[PDB]
Amino acid sequence: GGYAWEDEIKRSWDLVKVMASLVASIVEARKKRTAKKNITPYQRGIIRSLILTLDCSEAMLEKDLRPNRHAMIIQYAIDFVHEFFDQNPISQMGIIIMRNGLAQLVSQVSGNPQDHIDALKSIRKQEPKGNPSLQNALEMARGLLLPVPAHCTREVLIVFGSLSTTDPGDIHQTIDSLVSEKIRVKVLGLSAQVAICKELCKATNYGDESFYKILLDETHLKELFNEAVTPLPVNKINKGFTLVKMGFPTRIFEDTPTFCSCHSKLVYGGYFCPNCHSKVCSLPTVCPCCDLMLILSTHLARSYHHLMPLKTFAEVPTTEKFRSEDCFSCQSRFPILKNHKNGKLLTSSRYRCEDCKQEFCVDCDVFIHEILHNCPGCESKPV
Amino acid sequence: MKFYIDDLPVLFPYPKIYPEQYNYMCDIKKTLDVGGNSILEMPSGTGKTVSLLSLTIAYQMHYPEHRKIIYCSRTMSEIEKALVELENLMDYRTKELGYQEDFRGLGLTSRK
Amino acid sequence: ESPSLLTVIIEIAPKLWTTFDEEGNEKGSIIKVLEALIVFLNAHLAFNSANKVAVIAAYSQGIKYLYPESTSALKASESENKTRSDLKIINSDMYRRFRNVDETLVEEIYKLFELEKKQIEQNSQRSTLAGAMSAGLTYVNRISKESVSLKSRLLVLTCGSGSSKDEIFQYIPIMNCIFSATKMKCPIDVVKIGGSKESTFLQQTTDATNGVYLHVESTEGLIQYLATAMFIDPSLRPIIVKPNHGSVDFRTSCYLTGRVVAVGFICSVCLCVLSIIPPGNKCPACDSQFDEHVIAKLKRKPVVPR
Amino acid sequence: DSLSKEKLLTNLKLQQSLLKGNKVLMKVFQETVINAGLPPSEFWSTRIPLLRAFALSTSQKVGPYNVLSTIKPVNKVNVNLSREKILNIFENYPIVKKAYTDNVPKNFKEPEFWARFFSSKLFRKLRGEKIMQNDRGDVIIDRYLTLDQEFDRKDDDMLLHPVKKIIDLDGNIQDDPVVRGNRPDFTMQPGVDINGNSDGTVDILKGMNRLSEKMIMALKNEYNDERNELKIDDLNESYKTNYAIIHLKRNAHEKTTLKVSNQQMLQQLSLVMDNLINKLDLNQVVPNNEVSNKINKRVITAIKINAKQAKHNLEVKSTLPIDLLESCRMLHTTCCEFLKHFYIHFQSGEQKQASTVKKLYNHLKDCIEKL
Amino acid sequence: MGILDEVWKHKLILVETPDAQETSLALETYRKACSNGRGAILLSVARGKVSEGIDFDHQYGRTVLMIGIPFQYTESRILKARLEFMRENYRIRENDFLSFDAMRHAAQCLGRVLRGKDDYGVMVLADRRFSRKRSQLPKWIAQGLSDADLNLSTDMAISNTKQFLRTMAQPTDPKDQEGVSVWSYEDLIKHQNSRK
Amino acid sequence: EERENEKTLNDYYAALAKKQA
Ligand SMILES: [Zn+2]
Ligand SMILES: [Zn+2]
Ligand SMILES: [Zn+2]
Ligand SMILES: [Zn+2]
Ligand SMILES: [Zn+2]
Repeated sequence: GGYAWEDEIKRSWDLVKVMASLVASIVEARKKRTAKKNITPYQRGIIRSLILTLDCSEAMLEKDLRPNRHAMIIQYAIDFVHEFFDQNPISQMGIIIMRNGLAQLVSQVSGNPQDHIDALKSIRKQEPKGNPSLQNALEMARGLLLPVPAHCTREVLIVFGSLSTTDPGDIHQTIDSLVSEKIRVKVLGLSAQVAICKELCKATNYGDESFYKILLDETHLKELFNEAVTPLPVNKINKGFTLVKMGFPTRIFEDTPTFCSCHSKLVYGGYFCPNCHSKVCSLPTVCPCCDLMLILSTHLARSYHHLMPLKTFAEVPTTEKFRSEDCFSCQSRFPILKNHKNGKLLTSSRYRCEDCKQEFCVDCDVFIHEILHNCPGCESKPV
Repeated sequence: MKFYIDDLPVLFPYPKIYPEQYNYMCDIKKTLDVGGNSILEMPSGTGKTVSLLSLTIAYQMHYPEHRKIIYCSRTMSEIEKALVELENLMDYRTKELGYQEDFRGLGLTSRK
Repeated sequence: ESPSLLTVIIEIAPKLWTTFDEEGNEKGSIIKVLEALIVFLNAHLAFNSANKVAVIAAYSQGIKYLYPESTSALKASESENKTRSDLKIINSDMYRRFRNVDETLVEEIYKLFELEKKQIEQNSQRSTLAGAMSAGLTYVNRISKESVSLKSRLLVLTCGSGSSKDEIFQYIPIMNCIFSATKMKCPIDVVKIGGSKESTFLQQTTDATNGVYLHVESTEGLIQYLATAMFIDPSLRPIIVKPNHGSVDFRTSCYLTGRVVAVGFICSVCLCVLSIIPPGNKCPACDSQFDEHVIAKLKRKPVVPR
Repeated sequence: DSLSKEKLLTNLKLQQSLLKGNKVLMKVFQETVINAGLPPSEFWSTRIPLLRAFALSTSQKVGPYNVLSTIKPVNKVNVNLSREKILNIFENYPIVKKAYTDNVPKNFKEPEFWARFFSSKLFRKLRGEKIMQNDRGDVIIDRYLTLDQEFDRKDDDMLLHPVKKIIDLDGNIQDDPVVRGNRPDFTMQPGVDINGNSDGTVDILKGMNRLSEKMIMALKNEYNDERNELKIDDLNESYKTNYAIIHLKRNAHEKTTLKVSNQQMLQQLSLVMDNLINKLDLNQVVPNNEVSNKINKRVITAIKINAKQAKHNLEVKSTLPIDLLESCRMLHTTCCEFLKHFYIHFQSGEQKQASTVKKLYNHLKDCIEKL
Repeated sequence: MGILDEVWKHKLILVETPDAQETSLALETYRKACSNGRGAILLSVARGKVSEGIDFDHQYGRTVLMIGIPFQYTESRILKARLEFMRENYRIRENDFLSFDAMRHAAQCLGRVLRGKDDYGVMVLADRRFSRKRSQLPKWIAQGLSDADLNLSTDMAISNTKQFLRTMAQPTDPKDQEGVSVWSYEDLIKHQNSRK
Repeated sequence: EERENEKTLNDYYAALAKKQA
């Protein structure tokens, strides 16, 4: 029954109270890869039309993300557009912000990464303000995804860091319209699980509640982006199984600059359309003479790898007799990595592949599974 | 699902069950077999109404006494909620048994 | 300035090289290209003090590593390195940095040739070249992450000899290597010896990764080709023009026919390229049943007045 | 609705506002439709998303909100009024618009009307302030107080509807019609004055509650469930993905526009092995100074070709004068537009549009003549 | 003092009304505002119509703001008669029964927010006198109340709520909840065999 | 100047309205 000062000293020096260190991390590694042991080829949305909905509000001025929410989201959206065009080039991208209660379309839907990056850096300067409304943004996305063809998937991403939406009309009618228009919605909120966003992700994505994601820290946000670049697997009842007419233009070479059909500007290079012999600036773009999706082999090449997902490399048991001392794809010596003499041999770093029975190290596994998309062991096998 | 507590076939209208719910059902069946007063708090969250309704319908149908069941609530908001849970439970029992058994259940309130 | 890594993919196939020997007026062309490779590696190690060399061969029954030698060297009877079993193939007055690497690689060459002679009875219908430069990029990233930086570059010693045509299984892994090399900014240099003038996939590989393609036809004087053009280090890549005179169209072959494709159609599910509408209104690749309305719209006739 | 393609094509005023706003598309329409005689529906069939974006930029409106809560003064005190705030006042509060219709065009101007309203007790009641008697108010707006109570009664009448038994609190108080216990005390009851009449804070509670109910019902426009609500979704089975799985077959066809045996394989192998065993003079790679010249010529010619192509590769500067360059650029633009429309009608495969295809062909021939 | 003006920016404000028809209209208005993501705050009586029967499951209740202990009017003579009779016959102390009734009204208010184990929601209690009454609490409520939260001010309570709502917004692991929080038929059969 | 351009545009739209009616 005394004051706080008249009790005792804090004893902070005594507060700190004080080879099997390998297993304490590697069992966590097994637990992390336990969620990824299931893999099968899912048919995914290959020709995509994404609408990136951006919150531009007073909630984006919150001092929880550095330096504000606004700058980090706009630069991560720049990064997202760059990496997504590097992984899904044949897609068509529209960018929209949600500012001052009206959904402001900052760039038309297009296959040009540079124009969208310019729009993002233009919005980077301005100050986020106003009360965000979801229903305006979903109605704008419904409008812009109307000219999207049946083969091209209608997809919308929202980064909604706010907690309340003030809509001019009923948002459930907009949800029903989007479900009726087969528009799949993934929402990336920043603060909490907003119930209308949860219902939107459940209804638009056929009862799936896994499309509403909330970050935990700085790195998990970039995790949300770089698994948001992936093509979403389509449902079995979706029948948009069509053939798409597109041609393969050839790179014209000329020392005389000529008017391109898209911009009416003098470009030395170009790609002559096989259907009508019209040159363009960039690929992959539609031909603005005969409406032909002009491409390269590289653009479909970037999308083959999703259709052939590599099965996860299964790490060999330490007890079984190892196949070789070095790795297969980089021939780094597999570390003996013996804990102690009594601690024996643990965490053998050899990752077997089930289709070829070839061992790989940890760096080889974490290189072959996202940067490469072939197994060199599966290819050295003379089939 | 359909499971057994002692000799009581319980038609739970959900594919899963909470452990607290099943221990609650064990205690309630012990109370009914013994007879007398009992006070039990079942935490909110976990399904309370449907669990009582399931055990009482299993006890009334299975046991040869076929004693009627009295369920006293505080408002007809909760009484209507109980009636809706009972409608779901009877739909499940009709689906599992393949037939609509002889059963009468109504809520009671004022003329207004 | 900044050192690099010279990874080299060698295509050794007895059928390809011996058909080159039969088509050519000489026998033992691979000895010539082997010594040309050796003096190229000496030139690369003369370029800088700290640059490194990897060479990988893709034989019939798999792939094997030629330099650096496998880590099973344990200074034992099975060491097979340095003075242990140092069979005199190259002269001992060589520069020791050159001497060790060249002697090790020629011993590995002879060992691979012995192993391939031991399995001469089985003829592989599968080519291991694509997995070979896949593992080449894998070792490139190993060196890049271990050493902090360092540039890297690939050389491809391929051979057609007018016998092996452009294969269909060599489509997907080659572009996987293209995207991987574009990720680490690794140029891909390809020289093709043989009568087959054009190799389309390798041309796209050189073009899309800022590499140089040079098809060649004579085994003699190939070090002029190599050390003239294949020596563009990544330090001076943007300031040196490329002798890649061949212009590739970046096209593909059709699936059900195989010819080079023009304006045509793809499956909107399996995304293989079809020159014509496939029969049965179903995909030849993923068996996707197609809407009759959309293919009627593609079979629909353009209109002109009478 | 109004967002259909046929509504966008027939909206002439939207196109008028777009060409007043746009400049480059205005010039394209000037030098394509006006001069060359292209139909305007043909021009707008290819620009449907642009027209849709221009319409939807102004068609959307903000959500309803408590506009009078945002109104606050800052002796001299100043309050800033925007037109959007005035419109929100009109929509959210029909009494203010009702006074505006018969007050502003008849007797006194709009700023005088807004200052009278801001000095009036009706603003305090609508904001939710408990009404005081010592304030003078504004008499003109105070004539609308009784009609404001009339609007309150009408809104309370139309807002009332039978709720479900899940949330029937009016049921809850009427479960026993003849329940009669001891009465609730003044803590459980609304506050009263010294006489016994109410203090008036229940009036402001009813006003703000009616405002919230109005905001919710304002969303209801053209712009068995109890079983689902009482169902516990957690005890039900988890959602199972019904995503499609494909199997891809790599049995493609070879690209279409010498067989040698193992004996000579073995002899060639032995030749290579003993040629490795005996000696490799590494100086044999040096050319005979003759093939070196030819191969060097090949390399230099390839370098010359690649350097000539890659020497020249925002648009680049042209030798043409800017008048001739602009004329060529706009002629290229109308060439591209006419080719666009001709290929669209040509590949859309209708015999009913064959006359339009013929007209586009004649326009293309005349544009060839213009070139 | 203009607090409610700032509240009007974020959530629509709903207040319990003695007219139970208007109260039910306010209740359905609140549920509609919670359903569409408009955001809403309900001000109610802890001993009133909304406190009994009405459950705020899932989005209908996310934060339960308990402003003070719902004590009855002690100066009311009927409550003193209650206390005197309980003390005379059943030997129940006056402050004990007073606190018990007040916190049992508080607890019946708290129990309306959770329906299902997937449901989440905080029960914040804003009074200086809740700190001594943890031992009286419902046992499932009491096990959820930590020692660190016995006496908090506003700011670290706000941070704890923010971290909690960031936590429960994450998708849980089914393997973490496969047989310890919910049983299937097989888990129930296995536990029946273990008990036997 | 675009004033004459919009004046001729308004004249063209007035003529189109006269023709359509
Ligand atoms: Zn252009
Ligand atoms: Zn074209
Ligand atoms: Zn490795
Ligand atoms: Zn493999
Ligand atoms: Zn297919």
